[PDB]
Amino acid sequence: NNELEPTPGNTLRQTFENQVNRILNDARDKTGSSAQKSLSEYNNFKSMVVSGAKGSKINISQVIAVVGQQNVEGKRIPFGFKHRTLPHFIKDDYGPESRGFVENSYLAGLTPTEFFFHAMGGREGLIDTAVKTAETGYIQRRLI
Amino acid sequence: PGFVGIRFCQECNNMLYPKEDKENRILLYACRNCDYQQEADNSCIYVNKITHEVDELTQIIADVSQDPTLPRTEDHPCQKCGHKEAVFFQSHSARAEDAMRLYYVCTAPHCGHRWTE
Amino acid sequence: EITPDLWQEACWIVISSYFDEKGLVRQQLDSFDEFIQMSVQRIVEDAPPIDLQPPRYLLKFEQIYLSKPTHWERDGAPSPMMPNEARLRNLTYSAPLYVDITKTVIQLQTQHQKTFIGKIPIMLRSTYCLLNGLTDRDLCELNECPLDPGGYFIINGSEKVLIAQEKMATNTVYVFAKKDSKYAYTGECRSCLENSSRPTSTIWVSMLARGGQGAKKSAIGQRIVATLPYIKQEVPIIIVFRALGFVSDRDILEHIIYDFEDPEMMEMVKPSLDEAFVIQEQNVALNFIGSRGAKPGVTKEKRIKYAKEVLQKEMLPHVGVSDFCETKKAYFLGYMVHRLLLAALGRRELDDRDHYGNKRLDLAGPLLAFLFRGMFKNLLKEVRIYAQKFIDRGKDFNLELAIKTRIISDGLKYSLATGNWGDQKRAGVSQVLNRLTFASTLSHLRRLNSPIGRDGKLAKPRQLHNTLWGMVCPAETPEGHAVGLVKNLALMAYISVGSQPSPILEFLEEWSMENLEEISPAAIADATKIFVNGCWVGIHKDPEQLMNTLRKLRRQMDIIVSEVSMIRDIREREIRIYTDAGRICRPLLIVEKQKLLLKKRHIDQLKEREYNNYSWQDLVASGVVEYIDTLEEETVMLAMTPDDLQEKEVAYCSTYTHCEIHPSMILGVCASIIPFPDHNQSPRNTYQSAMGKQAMGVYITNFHVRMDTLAHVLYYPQKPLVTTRSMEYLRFRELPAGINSIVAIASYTGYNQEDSVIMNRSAVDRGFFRSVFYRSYKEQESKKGFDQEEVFEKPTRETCQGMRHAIYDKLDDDGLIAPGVRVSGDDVIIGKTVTLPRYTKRDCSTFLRTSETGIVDQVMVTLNQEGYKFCKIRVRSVRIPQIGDKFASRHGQKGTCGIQYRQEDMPFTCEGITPDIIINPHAIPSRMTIGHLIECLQGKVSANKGEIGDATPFNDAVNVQKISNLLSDYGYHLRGNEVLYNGFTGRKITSQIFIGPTYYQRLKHMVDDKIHSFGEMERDCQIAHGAAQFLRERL
Amino acid sequence: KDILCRLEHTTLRKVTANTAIYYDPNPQSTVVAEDQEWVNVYYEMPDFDVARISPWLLRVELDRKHMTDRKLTMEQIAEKINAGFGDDLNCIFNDDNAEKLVLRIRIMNSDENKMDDDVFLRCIESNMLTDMTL
Ligand SMILES: [Zn+2]
Ligand SMILES: [Zn+2]
Repeated sequence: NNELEPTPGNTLRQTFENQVNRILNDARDKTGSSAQKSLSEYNNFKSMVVSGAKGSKINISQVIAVVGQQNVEGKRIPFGFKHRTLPHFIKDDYGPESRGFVENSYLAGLTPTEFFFHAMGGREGLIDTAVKTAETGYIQRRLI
Repeated sequence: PGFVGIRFCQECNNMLYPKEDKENRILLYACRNCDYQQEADNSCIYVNKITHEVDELTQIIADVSQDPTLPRTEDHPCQKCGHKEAVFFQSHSARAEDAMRLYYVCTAPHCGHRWTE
Repeated sequence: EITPDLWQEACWIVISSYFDEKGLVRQQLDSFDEFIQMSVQRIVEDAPPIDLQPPRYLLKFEQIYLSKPTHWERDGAPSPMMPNEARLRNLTYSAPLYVDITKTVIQLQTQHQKTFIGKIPIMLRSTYCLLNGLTDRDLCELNECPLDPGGYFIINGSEKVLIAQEKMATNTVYVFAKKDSKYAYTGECRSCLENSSRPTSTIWVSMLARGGQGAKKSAIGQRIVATLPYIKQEVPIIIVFRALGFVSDRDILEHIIYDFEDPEMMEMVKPSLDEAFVIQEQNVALNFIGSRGAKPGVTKEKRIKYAKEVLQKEMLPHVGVSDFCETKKAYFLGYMVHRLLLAALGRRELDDRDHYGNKRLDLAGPLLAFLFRGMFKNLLKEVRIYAQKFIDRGKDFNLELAIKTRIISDGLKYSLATGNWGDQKRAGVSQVLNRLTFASTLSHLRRLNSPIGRDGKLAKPRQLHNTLWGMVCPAETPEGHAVGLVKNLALMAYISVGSQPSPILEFLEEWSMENLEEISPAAIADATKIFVNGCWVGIHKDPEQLMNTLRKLRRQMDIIVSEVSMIRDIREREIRIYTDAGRICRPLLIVEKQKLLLKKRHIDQLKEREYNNYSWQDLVASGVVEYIDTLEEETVMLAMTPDDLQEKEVAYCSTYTHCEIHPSMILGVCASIIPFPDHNQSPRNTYQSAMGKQAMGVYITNFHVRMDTLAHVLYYPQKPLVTTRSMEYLRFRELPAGINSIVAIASYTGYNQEDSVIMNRSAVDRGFFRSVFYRSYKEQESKKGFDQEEVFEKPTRETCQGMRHAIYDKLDDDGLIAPGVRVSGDDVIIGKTVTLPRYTKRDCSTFLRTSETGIVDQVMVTLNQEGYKFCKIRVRSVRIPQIGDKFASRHGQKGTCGIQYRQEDMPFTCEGITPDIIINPHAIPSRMTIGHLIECLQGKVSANKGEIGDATPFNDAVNVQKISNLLSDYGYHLRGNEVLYNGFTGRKITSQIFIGPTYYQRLKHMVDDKIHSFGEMERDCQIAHGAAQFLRERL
Repeated sequence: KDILCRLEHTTLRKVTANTAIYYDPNPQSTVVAEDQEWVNVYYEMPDFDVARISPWLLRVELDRKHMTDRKLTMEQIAEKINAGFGDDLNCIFNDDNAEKLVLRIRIMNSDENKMDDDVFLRCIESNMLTDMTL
């Protein structure tokens, strides 16, 4: 409706995307603490997190509550099709489901679009690992 | 301003170029490959829109009402024909630079009316 | 009509019928079949007749034939060739090619019918294979596996797979931008001569950046310039139009700017009109162009002749190469400029380098068609050389000594043998088929490769692009340097094989399309443009009714083959039709008026498919399913399920055109064996897709006749207790790769910490995960000179110089061991002397390749291609799982064994069940492989109910609560926990251990392959230690 | 903000709405109907044109939002044009009392005592918008 006024130093697109990412990241953290409150003292995830032996509070949160927003190059899922992310969506859909908010937990299991967008975000992490495993001794070798 | 187009020579259809009639003190458009000269009606030689302000409704094509993949709504009726369903979309463009305005097109065949809200 | 309770019956029936008809390797087979059916005949028909000169001799090839694969024995007798003999004897499985040649002399003629010109290697189970159409009985008579898919070649006895090669699509205009360039925008067209002889020739059309400071520059701004092939520097675009013979500015601009009432476009072209003002005639423009060649002509007319050849033959060959095509080239060049302008005006978004609608995949067919032209030209070239030396003697000429049949035969063989896709004078094609396990074989036959070079370094090729949906598996890619570059087909992905556009063009010419040459140039403004295979072909003034008519014809499978994609870009006013090969596509259900066209009657007919004649073809022919490619998908609305078609309180979309068949078909082969993959962190699905390829199983049923260099077969594979519906089509039931194991997730004695595993030794004593390893040795007699040869014989110390402390008395008099002999390291398996040019013979006998004690399993003896005696020896050794051995679970949880406890020491339930494997819980929480936990639960329900559990992803009918409720009915704790007792002391354990049956995999990696007994970064650390005497002792 | 606007590079393109170039040989009856009211101030009180002035007019419209946010003003632009070119260019501009933020530019008065003027004026327009540092 053009009722949104831009923040100084940000474009209206940056203003919009900032506001949407705040809402959805707050929801991820609000649901995640609600999950951590649910866990009994017997809970074996909590036993391993609180010991610090393995896992963290976000792993609990993603298993139990919400996997959350999927990102590529730090942004929400790109319109790789013309004005849409997949043929299943209509054009100009900026909503959370369209742009890769996985509102399900790993226990509930992902919907098909969420599964693909979670594969897109997971590919970036696989590429970055391949890059940094190419540099393991690079600066050490040059400095020595 | 708008934009300034082209004139072509009647004799040879090459582009006419502006030059002054220095003795009558009037702008002429004149061919560079033949004697043809034409008196200008416009005085303006050139305009350039750094802000790119133009009515994008001139660039929306009415045939786009046929696209299965755009969202459509009865929530915004057409003025010219009253038809309830309109298709709506963003600029689908660069050079909007910021805005997220929705453009509407009437879905009634052969109406093709376009507006912005 | 089909109701949502019947839907999960219906859609898996139609999927079953697709795989019954197509199978998994159909894009391999159909591509090679098209190569022999069509491309070979065209290559011979398109090759120029020989004009030879005395009398003049004109020679031409008429019609062509192949036999079934046929070997020619060492004496030259033909005999029919079976693939298994080719594997055993190291032969190439190939068919002789014969051609009808007419010899004409000037005038008289004689016909040389069925002249043999060479052998084409045959793709197994293609229509030209001897296995084609055979039944399971016949295949077993031939010692073939009925389940082996074919789709590979046998070259010198080695199975070879052509990995598909991704490339940018030809003939379409792309506009890209580049960061540093002289040019703000560059349009380009990688145009290619309609699959004719000569390669692709790129033209670029570029707009220069305004950043050049200078009065002349600033006064005009951004010039547009063409970059023509075979021309050293850019030509002002208006000169290229003048050289094509359009002289006035208005004639040129009517080809570039379709509405002259668009004054913002008019101002963009003025800097290029002024740049060309001084050239006003075609002859001056042709001189201007021809002056810029690699060797500018000595004279004006020689430059014009060179320029006119370049403009007709070299730029835009897909638009035409004939004497009058220059109006067509002007329209296409003006379109290429017009799209550059629209990109510069921001009116159209730039093209995407990674959008898979802009790609093509080159399969075996296109790869061999390209390659075969190189050999066939060499065939004619060698005839041209040889024949003229007889015609220069006036005597009559005989072709039957000029045709060197080794050209085709050895050129195709060599490139398929090596992967080097050209002369021994593109690489990594034609890989050896991986035979580790059946899923490995299926995934290798469906693998795709990316371009790492020119386009790849400009693209973002490793990212999972949005357009891989339903075409390429999102999970399946290698670790390491190849991440995201090597890819795999989705299970219902099909690659177009291509057809001639002639039937489509003749339809368009009658359905009131207006042709290239006929239009009044203004009329192109309101009309839509029709492109076929990238050729702009005409305009149409009612595109919606045209597009309806086109879709109807394709659905009826009338004039338009179902493989033809047809795309309307409604905002651009372009219709594009592609009959091109190498387009990836997938089948989708048609939706009309929010209803499927698939009705209950189609499912009923498909249910009787074993005795009613109805099949998947009838589903395509009825217009109920449709193939759609990656940029027709730009125009569909896809329902994910018929749930999306139901009425809803807030309506998202009311205009669905298509529906997904089942969303799980986005996965490929190795990802389809993962249970509950929608419950796993996506990196762990990727790791299983690589680990599945390393799981032992039964790789093929006829493994007893195969003499593979290395093979692993499991004693007791089981099908998974928990399975995906797609696993049916992978035939994973029939060739399983793993065992269902009782797994406790427990911290026991600590030997399973990190990723280690504890295994029950008593289960291992009972043959749990036991396997055998087969190693095959080849050896060959040779004849190296007039008095030196290698022969199989038993060496002896009284004659042979090369003798060692190795043991020869296991050999028989033929110099070979027999099967059933127990062998060890430095045992000689094949005694082979060479006579030398006290002693008289050198020893070249072959030893057991490792000290691992095995047993000789088979010894086959034959003759090679050269008729020398040829031996293969297969040795077997049994591999009982050890503490070093690696295991995995289908959820990326790889791990070595850590220790083995007997049943007495394992923890046990009240019922006396000890686990087979104990994994550490610390493997779970940060990896979030929750699918692994759900599998154990569903497997416990399955083993009690006696019913194999459906773990297909995206199934709203299977939820963890429902599995728990079912488990409770069998008297187990609803979450799979159980009271275990410590084996050492018998006390209850305070925690209740999660136990369930889980499908485990034994991986190829075993410690007996690896136990063995200091670079720059190691010296650097020893300097930081200051261990200076160590650092010099170690060097 | 005042210091921010003194550091962040701002060329005239940042603050220009549009260019129009005209043939206007008599400013006393200027071809743009908007300008006859306000331009006459510079002709009741003459400046520069004591010998002659070029008949080719370059008219720029400045963006009042982009001008006001930077707190730029027409005198500060026109004197930077005068500084950046010299007396071989002339600049004429509105008071912000007038409703529209026009600046009018012409080629030298006294050069009348290899690009034709409207070609040179298009070169000048590009050179200002490229490289007139405001
Ligand atoms: Zn003229
Ligand atoms: Zn209307």
